Amino acid sequence: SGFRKMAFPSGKVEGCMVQVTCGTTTLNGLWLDDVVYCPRHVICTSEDMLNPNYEDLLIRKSNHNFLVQAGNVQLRVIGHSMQNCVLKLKVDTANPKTPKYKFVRIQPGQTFSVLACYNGSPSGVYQCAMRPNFTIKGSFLNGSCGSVGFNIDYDCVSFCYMHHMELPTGVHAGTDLEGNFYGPFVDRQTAQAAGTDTTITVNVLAWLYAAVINGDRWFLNRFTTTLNDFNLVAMKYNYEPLTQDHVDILGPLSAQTGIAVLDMCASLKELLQNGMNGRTILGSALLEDEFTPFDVVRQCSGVT
Amino acid sequence: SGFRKMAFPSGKVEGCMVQVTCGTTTLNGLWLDDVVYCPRHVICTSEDMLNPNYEDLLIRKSNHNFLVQAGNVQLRVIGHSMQNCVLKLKVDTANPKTPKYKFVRIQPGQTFSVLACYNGSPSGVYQCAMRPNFTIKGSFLNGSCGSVGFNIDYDCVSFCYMHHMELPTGVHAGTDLEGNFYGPFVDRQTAQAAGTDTTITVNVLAWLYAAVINGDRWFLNRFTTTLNDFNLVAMKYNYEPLTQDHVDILGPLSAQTGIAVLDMCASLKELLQNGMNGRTILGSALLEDEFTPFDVVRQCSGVT
Ligand SMILES: O=C(Cc1cccc(Cl)c1)Nc1cn[nH]c1
Ligand SMILES: O=C(Cc1cccc(Cl)c1)Nc1cn[nH]c1
Repeated sequence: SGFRKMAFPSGKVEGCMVQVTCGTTTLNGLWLDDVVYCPRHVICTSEDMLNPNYEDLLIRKSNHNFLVQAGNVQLRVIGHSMQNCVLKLKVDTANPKTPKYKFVRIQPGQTFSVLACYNGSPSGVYQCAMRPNFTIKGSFLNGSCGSVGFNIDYDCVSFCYMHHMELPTGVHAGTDLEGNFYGPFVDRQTAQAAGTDTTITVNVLAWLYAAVINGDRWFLNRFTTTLNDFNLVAMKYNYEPLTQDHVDILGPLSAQTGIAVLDMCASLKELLQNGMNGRTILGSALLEDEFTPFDVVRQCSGVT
Repeated sequence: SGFRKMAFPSGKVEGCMVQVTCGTTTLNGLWLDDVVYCPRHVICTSEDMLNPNYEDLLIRKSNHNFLVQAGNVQLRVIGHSMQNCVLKLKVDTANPKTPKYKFVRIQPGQTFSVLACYNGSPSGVYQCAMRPNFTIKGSFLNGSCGSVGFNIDYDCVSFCYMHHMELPTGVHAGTDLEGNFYGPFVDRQTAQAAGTDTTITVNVLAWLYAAVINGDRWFLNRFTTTLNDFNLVAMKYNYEPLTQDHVDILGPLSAQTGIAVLDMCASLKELLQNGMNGRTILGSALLEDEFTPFDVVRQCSGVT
């Protein structure tokens, strides 16, 4: 009973957090095996984030300029390289707490947990999603750079995000663990506006299924729709277009509740057209889109 | 930038989760030093949760009937005792992963993180609050019993909650780590209705301060109120009465923003009287009450 915005247990990732200092800039690194991953802007001063030439700035840095501290003990840096917008710091010691891991690049609409860190130390964990405009709506102050986003499948941590930047609009931009930014963002102190933040339609439907499973059924109606009819309404409300792939992924939720995906689309169509009318669904007064269909099944079944 | 429902990093608590089996019932235990804490209903069959006499049921149980497994290794039970609604299982081995810890009994309005577990294994972490009716709005399926609620101050885990029961209304009831239930709930399969779920006024005000700090200011008005005037409105909307202790605790948030607590009370009074009018505050279309003033400061300052 109950449905919550739930993050993955963060222990496996906590054992990987380290502090990286270069010059006067300090941020977080991720220590997996004998490599520490961190944003390449650790080599910049605030006075040079305006137009950095990372390759030129890196020439003035040696292994001994990267101060890596895991807890209260210093790691010896024996190599360094830049891969896209991340630095890979080869250290002389393999992290004994390295979990089974993968580096994955996620698609918009996919959710992940963030272990927010400052000075290599974890402050909190929250669940968020890669927005359709490739931003994330996080909670990150200065110094949170290098904090990572991840998913867990039994004992394997799939790292998908590394935090780099806050846009002037208070939304967040970062890279996958290969250093490639999600979206068109660059690691520069220049105005970069985000595109339309559309709603993740398949996730809203998954969350409506979760609501039915937990007793919130007031929004269920006597109607049905088609993918093309639904999508006309989705376009009008800045919702992502629903495809047959999305319908397929909602299959298990549809099978569990006995509510056809297109009937749930009609319920969502009425919610968009009429609003909530002062009512709530799973404690929310707006349509939640940061639960994937997989998250709903996982939480509703008790996967560990 | 950004404000999220954030849980504490769960690693310290993950290292304490074990599985406890008695007969055919399996739930979670908390292993701290050489003692495993778990709900006493682990000794019950579903056929006897209707009217259990725990003292009589416990007479038929010996140390060897409590199967305690930490990961894939079995702990030897050398003693057992019942303290209120929890069982304390003395094991022959101190948990090497025991963090610095305390057992605290929280007041309504206070928030904590829950590490939801099944079969001694963590599934997720979420932030919730002790409701004014002494229930919690969690996410707990059968077998989640023994999952714990906690807070962390640097390296010390203060355990405040152990999950025991779901009420027929889908809300949750549990105990502190001394086995005393929060509220009037008993560990029996009998209908127990919760009281009025009032809104935690001081937490809503703290969250309104967090919204101002992060840029959401549309709700700020030209008005002020008094504690007695505000409380008349709070009574009408099932909000907890605001006291001078609550005003005092909001002092640092008032000092940071330059917004007098009573002026913020007037903003909240208008929000209650007029609603949101289709608008949102920190991504929410309702007034959030599960952030304490301490949570807002901690998150807004980056405490680790
Ligand atoms: O955004 C930054 C620094 C920065 C400026 C410009 C570009 C880059 Cl890569 C990084 N600080 C931040 C605090 N919280 N989240 C991010
Ligand atoms: O509530 C229970 C079992 C129970 C019944 C009656 C009393 C007691 Cl103590 C415990 N199952 C549950 C699943 N999720 N959360 C709780």
